[PDB]
Amino acid sequence: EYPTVSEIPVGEVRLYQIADGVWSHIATQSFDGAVYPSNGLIVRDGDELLLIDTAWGAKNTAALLAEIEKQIGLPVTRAVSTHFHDDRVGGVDVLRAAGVATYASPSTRRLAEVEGNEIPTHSLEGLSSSGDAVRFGPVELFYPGAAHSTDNLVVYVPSASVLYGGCAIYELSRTSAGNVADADLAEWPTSIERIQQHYPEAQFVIPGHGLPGGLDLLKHTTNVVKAHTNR
Ligand SMILES: C=CCCn1cc(C)nc1C(=O)O
Ligand SMILES: [Zn+2]
Ligand SMILES: [Zn+2]
Repeated sequence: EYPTVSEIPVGEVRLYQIADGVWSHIATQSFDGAVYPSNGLIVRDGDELLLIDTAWGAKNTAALLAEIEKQIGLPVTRAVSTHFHDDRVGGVDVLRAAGVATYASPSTRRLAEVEGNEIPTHSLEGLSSSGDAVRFGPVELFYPGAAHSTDNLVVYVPSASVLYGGCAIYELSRTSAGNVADADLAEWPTSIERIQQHYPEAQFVIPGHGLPGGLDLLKHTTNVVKAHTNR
């Protein structure tokens, strides 16, 4: 079964095999007085691994690398952060010290700098406009437009029809928007629609936090977001 928040002490990381050569990583972290789970992705990239997002902090990200070495045994050589918040770049300095080349879009790198968060080394070109997509090893990177944040990316693994939605996608059980300080509530439903249009055959959809599901997570997130706009 998919690991849940109460099963992972802060500082430990679980790996979950989704398909051949595709894993999610699950960690936990405190935020505003509570502990939350958080998802990232690992994809086999030939003899190497591509990492999508840190495990939300330096300690968790170190545990992530150790679990990968123990369970998979291939080197993590590149990482992509899908926006500038700490559950996505927190741990970049550990990745860099371990030998991982870290990447994000120019906007994400800039917003991380403005926020005082860790900054991926390398800029991803070709993602500056809504609807832009680029290839990056075994995945496609997609910028759907502003949603959870103005810079948020999603990631598709064609070999397995896996869609990693990041924090722009909510889990089914999450019924309130919660913290949306950096969100663009007006654009978020439109951005979700671009994800739907671009990946209509996604069979496994991973939210930024919580249990994976299917394409139903997209309408579910629009429902939550629009309900927040009404009142
Ligand atoms: C779900 C957790 C509560 C709010 N939150 C904190 C962080 C790092 N990320 C989020 C988010 O909503 O994406
Ligand atoms: Zn975020
Ligand atoms: Zn988040």
